[PDB]
Amino acid sequence: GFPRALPAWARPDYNPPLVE
Repeated sequence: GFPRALPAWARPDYNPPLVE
């Protein structure tokens, strides 16, 4: 983990958008 730039996908409690 770096101090600069923080992704959204970079959160274990957050899942990516999927369509089934």
